[PDB]
Amino acid sequence: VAADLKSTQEAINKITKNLNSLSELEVKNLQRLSGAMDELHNEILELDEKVDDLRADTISSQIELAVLLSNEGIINSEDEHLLALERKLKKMLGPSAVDIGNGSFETKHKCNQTCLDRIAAGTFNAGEFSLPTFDSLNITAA
Amino acid sequence: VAADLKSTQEAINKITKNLNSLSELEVKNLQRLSGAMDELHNEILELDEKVDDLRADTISSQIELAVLLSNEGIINSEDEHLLALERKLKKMLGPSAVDIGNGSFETKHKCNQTCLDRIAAGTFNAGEFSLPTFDSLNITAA
Amino acid sequence: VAADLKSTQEAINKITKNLNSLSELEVKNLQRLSGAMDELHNEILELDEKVDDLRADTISSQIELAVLLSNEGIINSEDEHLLALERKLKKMLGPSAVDIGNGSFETKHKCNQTCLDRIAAGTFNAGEFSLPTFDSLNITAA
Repeated sequence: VAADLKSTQEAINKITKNLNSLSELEVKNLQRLSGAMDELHNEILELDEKVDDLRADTISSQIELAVLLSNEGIINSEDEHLLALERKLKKMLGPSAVDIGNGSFETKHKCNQTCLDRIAAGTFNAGEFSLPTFDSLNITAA
Repeated sequence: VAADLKSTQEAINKITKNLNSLSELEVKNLQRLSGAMDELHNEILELDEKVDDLRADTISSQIELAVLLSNEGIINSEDEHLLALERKLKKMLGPSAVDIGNGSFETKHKCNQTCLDRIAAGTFNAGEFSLPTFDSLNITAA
Repeated sequence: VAADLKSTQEAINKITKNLNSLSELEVKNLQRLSGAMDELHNEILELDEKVDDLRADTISSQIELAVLLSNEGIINSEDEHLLALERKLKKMLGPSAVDIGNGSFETKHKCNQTCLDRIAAGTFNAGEFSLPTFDSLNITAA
């Protein structure tokens, strides 16, 4: 038995439409994954900045304690070791602008809001992904 | 020449089955990528916690050295600068519960096991992804 | 009306070819996403190492200030508290090899180049993903 023309035509039309449908749904899945990837990326950059600023915090304050100690004038025997330590600390300062040691001073800061908002308590969409399955058309004989 | 009905029917059935097969394999690929995404996410959260706890460690101990210094009574000229430094340090404490400065004290801690296990020496599945390709059926004339 | 054999054959051939095309394009999309995933992973490992080395930096220098303070001999009343603090600090040292406290000393370091190059100013490919859509063939009657 032969196959009806129109029938077969509509069948193949349905398969092509199924293919395009699956294709566009697939690009949507890719774009969702992509969005999540970008989120991860932002969280990482912000965490890095957080680490920089912690470096600046702790090293800055250690420097201030060292300077204060010099100024008091009670480090006599170990004064050279103190100077050297101050040198090391300045050498360990965060990758940013920071004011002189002598006395007190501010330091680096580069990460706000999402820095503390992206990673700390941030709802992360999991991975429920689906794609359609399709039925075949019954091509009827002419 | 016309096309055999049954033949064409089985052909289209095979194409639809190929399409569903590819579809379900594709969702599996998406779910694997998704799993890896979640892993990255966990590693990031744990690293963040690690940074918090380091902040608490270093700032806590700097505070203790400052308090000890006050208690010794040898900071006379720079005593106000010392108080101020203690204020700054308390202001820099990690985002968590920490006991009074005077004397010694504990501090923040929020990240165990995988915190040191997820990122430090953790086998990360790479990206070997594949999908099937399919053959066309020879539709035989009636 | 019946459907021409050859015509239908070429139609189904085109649909199968469309399916294989979409399939291979899809694996390419997966491999691109996978590459980006690996990048994120590397950035994370490097950030972790960065955190380790900051720990070593700050804790090492706090230890040195404590030792210097002992050596000066001006911590008399609080000398036990100082010893204890040194113990705590050594207990907080980074997960790596570090030389004795007394005097000065070096410490942990495990992350170079990309450690400061991967996350700090690194162009991250976004998510422009596409897949083809296909046309259906007009099967002509015999």
